[PDB]
Amino acid sequence: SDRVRSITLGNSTITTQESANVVVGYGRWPEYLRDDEATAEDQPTQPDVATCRFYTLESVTWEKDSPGWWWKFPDALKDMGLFGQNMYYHYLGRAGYTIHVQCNASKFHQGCLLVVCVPEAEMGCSTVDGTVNEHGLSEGETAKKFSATGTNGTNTVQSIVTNAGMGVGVGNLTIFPHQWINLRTNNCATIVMPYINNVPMDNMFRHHNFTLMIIPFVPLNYSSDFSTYVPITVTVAPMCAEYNGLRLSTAL
Amino acid sequence: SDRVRSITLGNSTITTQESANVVVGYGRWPEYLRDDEATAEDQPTQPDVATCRFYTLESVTWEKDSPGWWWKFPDALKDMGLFGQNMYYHYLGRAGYTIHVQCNASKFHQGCLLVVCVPEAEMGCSTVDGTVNEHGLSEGETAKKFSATGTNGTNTVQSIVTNAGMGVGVGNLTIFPHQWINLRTNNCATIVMPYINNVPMDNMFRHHNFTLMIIPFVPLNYSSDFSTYVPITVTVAPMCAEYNGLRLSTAL
Amino acid sequence: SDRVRSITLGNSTITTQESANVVVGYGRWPEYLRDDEATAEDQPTQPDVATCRFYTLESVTWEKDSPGWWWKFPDALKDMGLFGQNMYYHYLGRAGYTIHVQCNASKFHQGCLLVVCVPEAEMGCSTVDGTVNEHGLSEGETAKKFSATGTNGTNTVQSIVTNAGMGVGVGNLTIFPHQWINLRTNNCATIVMPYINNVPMDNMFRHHNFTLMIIPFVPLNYSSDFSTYVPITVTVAPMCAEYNGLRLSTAL
Amino acid sequence: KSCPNPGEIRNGQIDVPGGILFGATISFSCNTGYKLFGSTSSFCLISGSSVQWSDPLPECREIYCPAPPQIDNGIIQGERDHYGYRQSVTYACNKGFTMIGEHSIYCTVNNDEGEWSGPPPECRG
Amino acid sequence: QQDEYTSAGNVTCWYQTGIVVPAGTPTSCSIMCFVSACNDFSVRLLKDTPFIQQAALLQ
Amino acid sequence: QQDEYTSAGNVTCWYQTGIVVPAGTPTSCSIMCFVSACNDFSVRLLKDTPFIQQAALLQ
Repeated sequence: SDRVRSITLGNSTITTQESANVVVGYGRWPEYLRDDEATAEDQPTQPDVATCRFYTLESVTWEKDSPGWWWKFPDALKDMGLFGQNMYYHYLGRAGYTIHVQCNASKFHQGCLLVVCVPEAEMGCSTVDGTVNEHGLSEGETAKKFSATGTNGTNTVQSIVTNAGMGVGVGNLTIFPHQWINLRTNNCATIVMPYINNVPMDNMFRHHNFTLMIIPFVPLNYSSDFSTYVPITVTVAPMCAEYNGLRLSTAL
Repeated sequence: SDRVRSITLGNSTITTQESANVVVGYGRWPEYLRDDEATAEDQPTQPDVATCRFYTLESVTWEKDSPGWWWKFPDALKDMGLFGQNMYYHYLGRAGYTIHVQCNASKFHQGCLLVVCVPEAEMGCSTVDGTVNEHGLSEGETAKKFSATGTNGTNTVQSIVTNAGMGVGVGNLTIFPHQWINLRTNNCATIVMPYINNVPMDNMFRHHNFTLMIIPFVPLNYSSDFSTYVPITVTVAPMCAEYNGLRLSTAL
Repeated sequence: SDRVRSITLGNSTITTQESANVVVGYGRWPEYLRDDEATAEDQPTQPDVATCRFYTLESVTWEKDSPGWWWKFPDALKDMGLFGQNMYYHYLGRAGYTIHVQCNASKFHQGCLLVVCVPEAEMGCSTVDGTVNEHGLSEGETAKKFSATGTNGTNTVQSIVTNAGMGVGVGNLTIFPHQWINLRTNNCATIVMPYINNVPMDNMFRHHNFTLMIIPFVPLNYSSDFSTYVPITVTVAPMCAEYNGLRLSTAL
Repeated sequence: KSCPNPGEIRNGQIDVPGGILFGATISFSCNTGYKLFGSTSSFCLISGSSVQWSDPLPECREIYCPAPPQIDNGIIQGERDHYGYRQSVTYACNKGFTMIGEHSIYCTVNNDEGEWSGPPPECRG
Repeated sequence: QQDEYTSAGNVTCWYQTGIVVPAGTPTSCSIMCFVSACNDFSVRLLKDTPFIQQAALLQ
Repeated sequence: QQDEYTSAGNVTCWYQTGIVVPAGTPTSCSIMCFVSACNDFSVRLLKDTPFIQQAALLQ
């Protein structure tokens, strides 16, 4: 079957016995920066295996009423082994990613998750004439939570799922690369995102290249199904990471 | 897999993800009347798409003790769109049919239906020395019900399933075109019947070319399976309908 | 699929819709004794179909706490039709076997059985300085039971599963031909054993060529699964049976 | 004009010899083994602005035979309750006795009432 | 119309390894049996059937 | 901005044969619906959207 699938990057391998397909960016596989597209003149570092491998973030629990979750991206992997170290030491960085969201349940459970990568997901403030916080935006690994109602508070993102923190119709998030995890048919989602930005390279602390959102559209449900615990786990692997402008490490 | 299957007639399409096969008449696909087999001399009308498409009849409920059901055929579709109108306006008609019986349940339900098309199913009366009614024979869409015991009443069909209203062994109805719907393996039955009669064409009100019988042989059963409602639905599509002898419409 | 499988020997056929594979001895299919390997000079009898067919032994019940079971082999089939009769009448015999262990449950049950054929499974006594009984060794069909604790008693086999009655680590029984029956994936085990011994032929009453052991490693379990009865059945078929040294029948 | 479609009687029959227009009468009967409770006919009448049936559909109901007879010096095999139409009761004689007669009797219906078929067997010592 | 001289034997059926089932499903079911002739089957010597009869005409 | 003259009809959905389910599973679920244009689809005559507006600048 084509439900079966394996992926290997560095010293790490992922497997599934129930995959859908694999979505690829806007049809573009990651590539390293070409000479006719570059401006930064110094030799890049391309750690390769030490850096382009699967990092697993802390899992989240899918509850019968979870609104959703999100993660900002280059930031979030900032403490992941050498990928993070290379971030701290360089002014410029560039990478693509293989994102693998995992969630298994049973033939007697039901629910459906939308898994999307939104490039440049600028978010709005709860306090309409106020401004956000970096904290209201991201908490590294972990994950911010969407909300079922309008939120208040200065600095926090106006997170009612319904508008995805961006002021649009959540149900239109599909123009972005994505897959669905429909428990009855599927147990994981895989998206390969290429580097997307309006400049060839960028600083990885100052700019969230894209946001990963996991939003349940049909809620988790089950019966005397002595399994109420249904976790979701995000594993991601940088691809073609290259860095420029080496100097002392950035201030935490 | 070969469980998957689609069928298109006119502006209608049927699909299944759990089919057995498809049974074809006595191996004969419907055909239009040939010149060397015809007697009626006038030009036929062959409405084609307006007429040869899927009509769905009103569904029935499979209960833990349902004896069975039946439908007479050209009559039963007499109020179905243009197929019915062409019936009312013509003295002679001829058609084949694709019959698609639908019934889905769950991997935790069980039961088995025999689905048969009996050509020329002349039925017996309950009152042995009396005669039937057209009403005791057919109620158009809807469906007559078989019975678990001997019936009485003048005009009604002696409907104890065990003798199929014809005075034979119900378990021998298999010499007729048929399929079984065994819930554990299958969720629909498809039979294509060619026109069968001892004359090339016939009147569609006066003669029931064949009867469709759905008889459960192993009864419906389940447990705390919060699904006690298990409906059966019949969809049929006339094939190669042609009509002769046009005049004013018949008296209802 | 390759889960499907059929086997025919003599007037008997076995089928499975959920097989793993088929294990073959130490890669050796049974063969009849060759002239350059023989010593007994008389013409052999090779009953063929009358003898090389499937005999089914009495079934056993898998309980939530069953330690395991075993059977000694040429003895055990000693009362099985002509295979047994040929045993009684001849001094020497030789055969291979197709062993087919059957155990079906449901997608909601769980458990895992190790099915092994141990050549020359000499067993130890419970009473350390005593000796076993033929009774403590085998009861023909039926089956001896392993035990969850140390056993006592003169003549009986020290049967605590943990040491397989042989003084080794049960979890190392895998260097012997075997398959596992993991209820979630599989419903039978098939092993074809070739004749294995240090002489070309041997007496079938005096020497247990090998022992079949069925040991649950992960215990049977289920819920309101109105199926607590989960039997295990052993069917075996002698292959290439040949006998030498005919005379009067042996004393029971 | 016309009365609504008569419908169907579970375990019964509806006879419609003369259409379903005003003035029409339809007749009801139960299948063998069932007894009719309610009306056996209905008339199509006009009442104000509605054309409607005079009488509703009846119910056809089944039936249990009484407890089976005991026989001297024998036993009823597997005796239980609710012997419905067509079910049978079988007997065996006790040690020391021999049976003569039918070893089994059946629940039948007579005049709408459940009654045991032939005579029970006798056991002789 | 078989006699002992033309006996053909019997077929019997046994649990080889019981019926196992998960929770939430019926613990008992039915097996049906169909019969048909193979391609080496034939019959001879026509005669009337014992199965049909009548006491008088207007049959 | 459709009118009766350019009516396009309706789509409705019905149980063809009910939802059956085994024990231990939820007796009700959800069906989602997605829409998209086929390859014979086109649009003409540009105009502003009714959907966005403002009462003043610094928008």
